[PDB]
Amino acid sequence: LPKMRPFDRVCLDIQFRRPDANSIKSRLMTIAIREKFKLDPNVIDRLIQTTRGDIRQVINLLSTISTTTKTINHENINEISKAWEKNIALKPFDIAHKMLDGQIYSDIGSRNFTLNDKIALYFDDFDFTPLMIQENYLSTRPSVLKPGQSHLEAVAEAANCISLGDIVEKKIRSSEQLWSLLPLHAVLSSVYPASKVAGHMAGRINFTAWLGQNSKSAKYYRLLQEIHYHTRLGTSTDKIGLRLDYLPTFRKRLLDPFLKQGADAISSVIEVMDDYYLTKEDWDSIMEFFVGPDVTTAIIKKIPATVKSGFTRKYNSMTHPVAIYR
Amino acid sequence: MSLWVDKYRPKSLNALSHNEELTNFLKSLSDQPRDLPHLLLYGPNGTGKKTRCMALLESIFGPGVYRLKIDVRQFVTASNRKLELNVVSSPYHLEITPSDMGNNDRIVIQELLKEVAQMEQVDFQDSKDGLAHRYKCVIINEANSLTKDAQAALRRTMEKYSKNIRLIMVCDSMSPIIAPIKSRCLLIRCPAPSDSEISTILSDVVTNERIQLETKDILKRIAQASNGNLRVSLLMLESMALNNELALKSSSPIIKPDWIIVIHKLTRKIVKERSVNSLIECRAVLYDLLAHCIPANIILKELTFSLLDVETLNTTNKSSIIEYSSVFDERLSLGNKAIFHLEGFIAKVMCCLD
Amino acid sequence: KRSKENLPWVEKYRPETLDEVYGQNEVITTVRKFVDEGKLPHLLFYGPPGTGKTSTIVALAREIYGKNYSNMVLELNASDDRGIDVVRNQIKDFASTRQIFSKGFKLIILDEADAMTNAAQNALRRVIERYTKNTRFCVLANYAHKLTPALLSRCTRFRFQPLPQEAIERRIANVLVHEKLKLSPNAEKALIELSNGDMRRVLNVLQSCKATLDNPDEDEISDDVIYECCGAPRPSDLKAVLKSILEDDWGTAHYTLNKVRSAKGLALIDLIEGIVKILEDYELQNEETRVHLLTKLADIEYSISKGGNDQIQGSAVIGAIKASFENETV
Amino acid sequence: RKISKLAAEQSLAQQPWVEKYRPKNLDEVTAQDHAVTVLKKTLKSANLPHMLFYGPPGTGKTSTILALTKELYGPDLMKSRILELNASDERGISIVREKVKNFARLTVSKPSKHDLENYPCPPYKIIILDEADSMTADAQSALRRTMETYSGVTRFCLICNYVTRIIDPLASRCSKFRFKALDASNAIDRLRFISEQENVKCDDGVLERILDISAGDLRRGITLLQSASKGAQYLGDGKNITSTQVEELAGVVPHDILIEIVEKVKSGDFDEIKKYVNTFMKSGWSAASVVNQLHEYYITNDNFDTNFKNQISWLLFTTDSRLNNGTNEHIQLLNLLVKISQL
Amino acid sequence: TLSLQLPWVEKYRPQVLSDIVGNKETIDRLQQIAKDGNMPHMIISGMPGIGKTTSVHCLAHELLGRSYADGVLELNASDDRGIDVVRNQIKHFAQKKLHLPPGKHKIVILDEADSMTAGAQQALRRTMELYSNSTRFAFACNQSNKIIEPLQSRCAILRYSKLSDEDVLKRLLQIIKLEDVKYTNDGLEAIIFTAEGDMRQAINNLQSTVAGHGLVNADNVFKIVDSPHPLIVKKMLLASNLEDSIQILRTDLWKKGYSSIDIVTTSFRVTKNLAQVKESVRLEMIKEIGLTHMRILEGVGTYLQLASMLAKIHKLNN
DNA sequence: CCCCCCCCCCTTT
DNA sequence: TTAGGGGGGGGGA
DNA sequence: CCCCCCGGCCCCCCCGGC
DNA sequence: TTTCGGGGGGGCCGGGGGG
Ligand SMILES: Nc1ncnc2c1ncn2[C@@H]1O[C@H](COP(=O)(O)OP(=O)(O)OP(O)(O)=S)[C@@H](O)[C@H]1O
Ligand SMILES: Nc1ncnc2c1ncn2[C@@H]1O[C@H](COP(=O)(O)OP(=O)(O)OP(O)(O)=S)[C@@H](O)[C@H]1O
Ligand SMILES: Nc1ncnc2c1ncn2[C@@H]1O[C@H](COP(=O)(O)OP(=O)(O)OP(O)(O)=S)[C@@H](O)[C@H]1O
Ligand SMILES: Nc1nc2c(ncn2[C@@H]2O[C@H](COP(=O)(O)OP(=O)(O)O)[C@@H](O)[C@H]2O)c(=O)[nH]1
Ligand SMILES: [Mg+2]
Ligand SMILES: [Mg+2]
Ligand SMILES: [Mg+2]
Repeated sequence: LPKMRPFDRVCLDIQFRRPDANSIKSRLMTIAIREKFKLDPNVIDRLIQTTRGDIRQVINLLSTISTTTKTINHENINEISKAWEKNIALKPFDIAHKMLDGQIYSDIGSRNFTLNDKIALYFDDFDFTPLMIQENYLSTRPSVLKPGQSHLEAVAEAANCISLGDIVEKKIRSSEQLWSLLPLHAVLSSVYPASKVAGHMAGRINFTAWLGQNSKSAKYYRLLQEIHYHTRLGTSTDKIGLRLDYLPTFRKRLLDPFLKQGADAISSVIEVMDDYYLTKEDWDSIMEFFVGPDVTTAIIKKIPATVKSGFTRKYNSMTHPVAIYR
Repeated sequence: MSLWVDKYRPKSLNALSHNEELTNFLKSLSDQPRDLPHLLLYGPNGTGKKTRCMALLESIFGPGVYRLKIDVRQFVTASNRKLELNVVSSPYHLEITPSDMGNNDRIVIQELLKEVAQMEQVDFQDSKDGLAHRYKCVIINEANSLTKDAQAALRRTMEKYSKNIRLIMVCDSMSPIIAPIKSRCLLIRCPAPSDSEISTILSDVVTNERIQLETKDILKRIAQASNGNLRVSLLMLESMALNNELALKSSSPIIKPDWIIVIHKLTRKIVKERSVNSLIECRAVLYDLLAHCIPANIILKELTFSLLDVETLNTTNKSSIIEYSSVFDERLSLGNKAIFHLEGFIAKVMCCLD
Repeated sequence: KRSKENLPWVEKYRPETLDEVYGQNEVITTVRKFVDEGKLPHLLFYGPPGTGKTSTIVALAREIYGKNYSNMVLELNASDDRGIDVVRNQIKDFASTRQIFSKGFKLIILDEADAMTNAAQNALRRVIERYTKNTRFCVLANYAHKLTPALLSRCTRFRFQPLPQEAIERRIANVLVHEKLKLSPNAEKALIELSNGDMRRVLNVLQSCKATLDNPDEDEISDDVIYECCGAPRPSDLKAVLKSILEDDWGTAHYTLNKVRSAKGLALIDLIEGIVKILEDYELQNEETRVHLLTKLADIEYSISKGGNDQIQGSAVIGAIKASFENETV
Repeated sequence: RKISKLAAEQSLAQQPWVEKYRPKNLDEVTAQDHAVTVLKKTLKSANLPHMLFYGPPGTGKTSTILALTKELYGPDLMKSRILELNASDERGISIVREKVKNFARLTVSKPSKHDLENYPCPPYKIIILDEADSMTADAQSALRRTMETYSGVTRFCLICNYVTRIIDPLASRCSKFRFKALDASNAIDRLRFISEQENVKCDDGVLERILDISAGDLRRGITLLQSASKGAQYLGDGKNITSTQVEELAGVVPHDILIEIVEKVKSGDFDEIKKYVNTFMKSGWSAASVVNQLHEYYITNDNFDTNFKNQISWLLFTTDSRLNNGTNEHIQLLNLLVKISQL
Repeated sequence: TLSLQLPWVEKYRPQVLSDIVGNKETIDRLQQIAKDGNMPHMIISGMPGIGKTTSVHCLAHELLGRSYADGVLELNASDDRGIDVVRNQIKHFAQKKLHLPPGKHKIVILDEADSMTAGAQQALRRTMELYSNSTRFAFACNQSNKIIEPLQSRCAILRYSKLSDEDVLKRLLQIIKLEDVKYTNDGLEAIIFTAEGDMRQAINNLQSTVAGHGLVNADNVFKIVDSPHPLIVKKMLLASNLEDSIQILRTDLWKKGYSSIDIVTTSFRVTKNLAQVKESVRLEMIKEIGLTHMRILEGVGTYLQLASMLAKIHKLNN
């Protein structure tokens, strides 16, 4: 859980796993003989399956059932298991695995696992289920393809439904707080596209990559805003225009000189920075924005260390202006 | 030093170099500025809208409008969050970009702007008429990025406090501006400069910078490649000059930005491969683009027009592509997560082509 | 607050006794029988706006307790705090304590209970159950889906219907007698038609009509007065527009629509609603015609709800009607 | 330093024409008599109902309510008898339950002898909720019983552009007043009065063209007239204002450009249409204006059959609806033109 | 009139475990537990009005007897049940000394436990574990999923099924004999049909019908109890001709005063539960219904929108 | 003893 | 029908 | 004159469908 | 992630009362 993050690597972690039927069978048989009720060993594996490895729950079940039924055998195991089944909410990986299984979308499967059950499965975690589905709906081998329908066409239909679900989600989290739309979202974001591409997972199930990408975009936008308001006094544009238009020319007038004149260009670069109130951190951030062929990481690492050291020394050996006086 | 796009930016109405009719209209507006209504300047990006706004302010108040200072204002949400807004100010005007706080832009309109609106002018700012100015000008950049709530908040503030402030909004498109706000403003169309005007401006920059040119056709090529974006044209001229040792030849290639090259590569990949795995790699490319501050609407427009320029596609494919682009642009307007809609558009295009 | 004549008609004519509530005869008879024999259960009045729910419950409280019912009942509505804390303290204390004035039972009126939080509704369950020996609850609502199943399980449900023609006619006659007004039969029919079963609309429109007359003591309210005050289309205008759409060419239909709207500045939405009402009665040979009509007109209404270009919307209405009715031939 | 305070008349004189010529009394409201007469009768009947003004932009709702409050109370008593809240204020459910309710339950401010002698002074106060369509449904629901319970000392006036945003109970409680769109026929008198007051010289039909272009918004028409007057004054020639100048100031596409677009569409070549539209967008024309002009051209053209008009009407409606959502003008316009070309 | 007749749901509330109908096996288990004591921690779950609170109270009374006033602590959603309450009042009750017969324990009855906060539930764990030698806990709820898994581990699960028409008829006949109510078979059939397995609802409707009309027949029952609108909505959605569906919508729902939001929500629920239609068709229907629901929430709640929704559903079904 | 069977549990803000 | 891969632990040639 | 009890804001975290 | 609103739980602050 997120709340456990502070305990990352401070304590010796010891994991206790669900004990199997064999490790406990003697205990339950001893309890049965002491308590004077008949228990068939062949059903113990079932009983644990009912309790999901909860020994305390197993003992409670035995105590409650023995009050009226003194013999536990195959003639009554099914009803006891169904009545005492532990219904725990699934986790995002399990939710994704279940929702994308084709069997539940067949006539018999849909009759056994109903649409209401699928909506409830979504509601096990309504925040993460749509992200899981959008992450893993292209990684399946479908078994629900309609005649004459390619995998690509079903993927396109699912993507359209996911876009509609995103619109509904925006509606829910607006100022009107239309939480009553949550069930509809469940259908549009998760159930419908899954029914369109349900089948067998082709590879491993992956956790949603949208959250990390969103955080990275937020960080880059913050850096871009800082750069923009450092250079506001000199430029005429918005931050988007700064990213799309100014930044390549700033790359040519800030990074290229080091790769051509070595240390002799340091002054010029600093001059440009002083003309736009840019700092060393702004320089690095600017170099961090470029994509595609203009990636700078390898180029920057290839620069001689002496040139960078001299650049830092020269920048620290002078006085610089301030665009924003706090 | 200072980039040529900034060093040679005009600082007065008489220094403007294109769209003479618009210059005359602005001069007519500045002739009797006391009863100036609220203004809304709309037109293609990078044409000179902000330059003309600053020139109009200079004509009204004087050169002091260019003495800009940056300050930071503090705001508190209902959840106790602390937000900071950068305000550019001069002795005569204020400038704000409320979209900087996203959904909290409304607060800026409801607290800061109103506070400015409820203040009368007592400083003796003597004007050409002989009397002191009675209102301060507030510029709202990217006015079309405001949420509907902030626009609604602007409405009565514009009318009640007209004697104290005058608003100048600047946008690249009026589609996202609500009807009441457009009704409350004087709309000014700012057309892009022609190719010849761009060539003249670039030639003046070249002569003032002592750059060798094999001919005047390179400037025309840059103007055509800019598609009417003067800022882009000037930046591209500077980039080419830097890349060719301050000497441009007739064979000097036109430079393109990183994101444009990436989007063109994505278009080629989409055209050549139409498969689910291709869609996965396209998702990776889209994530890379979005992460580095490329707006989703820009990506959609660029990809659509790149696809429409592919010579191997037929009329039916292009019609389907433009229809899907329309639908998914609407989806982007009403959605939260842009990647969902971009992926949907790419999947539909792949289906239509295949 | 200088006199009752200073009140709006919607409040000046609020029923004070169960005999002044019209159009809900079954509910009134049943509740009166309940009170007469001392068999009042927990009540749930469900119905659309302006049908008489609040009026009926207030009149019932007055009948049970008399003129001083206000100090003998606990009335809470959407303008008051009704969180779980209020349920835990104020409602619980009122339900568990004797009356200050008399020895009778206690009445709690939760008006607009559909605006109450789920937690408060859940907390109400055991309060209702435990103190049923001496306390009764009444819940009023327009939207039943906001009420928890547990609360509905504990209440006897009465549905308030949209007001029938006869009840509106009788109340209009009473108001005309009180106000010394004259009303034409056609104007009365138009008023009933625009009422849609809501008495508040009838009263407001009648007050506006009286304000419109130059000499209300001698001038009679004609259908023209109603259409002028409400700014609504006449049936003849709707018939002409529909006939032009279904019979003439595009130029004539466009001209007729624009002329009809400009004559009195009618709203396009009112024309759309009137034409929809007319078309519901039309017998169509093909179901596809009805499908297209309904879908396209619903889309147009939704678009209008957000504004947009009025002329384009009118042309869209014309085109949708023509295209839909082209399906009646083959 | 400090500046001597300006007089109200002098201040209003140097205000924008829309604010300068805002109606000061109910007699100055131009073409809303069907409601203004009912409101005026309240000066004597003193039984003002709860009001729901609804209509398109710039039709006179706010002006009407302000003039009504002035006429009812007077410049001395208005402030004490009015509580105004608009979209620039906080109007959450808590605000409705506490501040609005507290003001509604207060005893009315005491009129002075002069106020009683010179104004009707009805025995109630007024709460104005301007831009009420921005309020949430729960906050609106919090007003229901407050309106009815304190109606003896308080009356509510809700003003909106989209009446569907008002929940059904509130619309039921309020008497509805629909403000009609202001066009040439019903607003030319007021526009001509303003032009004469400002000594604006224009060709015959210029005011009618301005009101046609405004499309039901008198505020827009007055602003356009002021801009044209400024242009004429700066030119300093004495020539009358022409319709061409008004159209250029209003962002209307010239007819020749529209004909070029029509010919390109008639050609049907996708690449040529795309190239022409790319060149066209550089002029900065508003897509909504282009769509409106195309609708006008095609619908009233006698050279197109019924089926073509039936299809193009739906195409134009769809494009306009999409544009209303804040979409990219270039993409929407290109899609519309391509779709028309294939009809 | 200032007098009240005690409701029959309270007058004939079962006082012993033998008077509760339905869920026979669980009731016998409770009877045996009450016989021999040794009551464990238990969680009783089920739908409204089936006898969960009645079962718990009867068990507690039969177990404790004269010591009921001292050995029972009852808390429900109408009482304060925060973490502070769990840590102080419940803990003091569990620690308290009370002499009880050799096979009896103190009982804490947490009715409507699904509304309890997660913090209080967490605090209850070790209190249950440490004081189990003298105190036992009985939870009653409608949704057992709201009870955290650690608490479910320590308790015995008792899921109450819905009452069959036969048990409801038996209880209604008992009450009728006790009250000498005059009825007809059709009246009882209508009462059971409208009750939908809710004994409280059935008894309330019976009493209301008797009070308002005397004779419990079909006509009086339907006059007092309205036909559930979900069935009308199902008939509307299952109609073959668009005209029939529109007629049902206009005459049975819109003219009766049912709100558009209620109609659309009920349509969504019924479509979700329509096991007779193929799941994919149900998904398309739900998409259309959700479009209409979003439009209605936006403020455009009109008969035209619902008619358009029905037209789209019929177009899908054809 | 390493190998295998068999299962459970982690991928995850 | 078992998503891939790692950990645990009883059985055993 | 100083210390302690206990009511009230104030802040911060967490659901939100059936 | 997060755009209102409700609910809960814990931390200080300060009035009043007592010694
Ligand atoms: N049955 C009725 N008989 C007479 N007048 C009625 C009737 N129903 C409504 N009215 C009139 O409309 C006004 C409001 O009636 P209410 O009883 O408040 O309606 P309502 O059902 O409570 O409205 P909601 O549910 O709060 S929107 C009354 O003061 C009456 O003047
Ligand atoms: N009926 C009218 N009569 C005279 N002037 C009008 C009229 N309507 C609008 N105007 C003019 O336009 C200006 C604005 O009028 P408003 O009353 O603010 O319109 P509005 O309907 O309240 O606009 P919205 O709904 O806030 S966009 C007025 O000051 C007048 O100068
Ligand atoms: N099995 C039953 N046998 C006899 N009467 C019942 C039975 N179930 C409910 N009732 C009657 O309905 C009344 C209410 O029963 P309850 O035990 O309160 O139902 P409940 O399940 O606890 O309701 P919830 O879950 O709090 S909404 C009882 O007093 C009985 O009169
Ligand atoms: N020489 C000259 N340059 C101009 C003119 N107008 C704009 N520019 C240049 O174009 C650049 C971009 O102008 P800008 O106002 O920021 O674009 P916009 O606000 O997005 O429309 C400016 O930095 C100027 O250098 C002009 O009239 N003359
Ligand atoms: Mg009411
Ligand atoms: Mg207004
Ligand atoms: Mg219960």
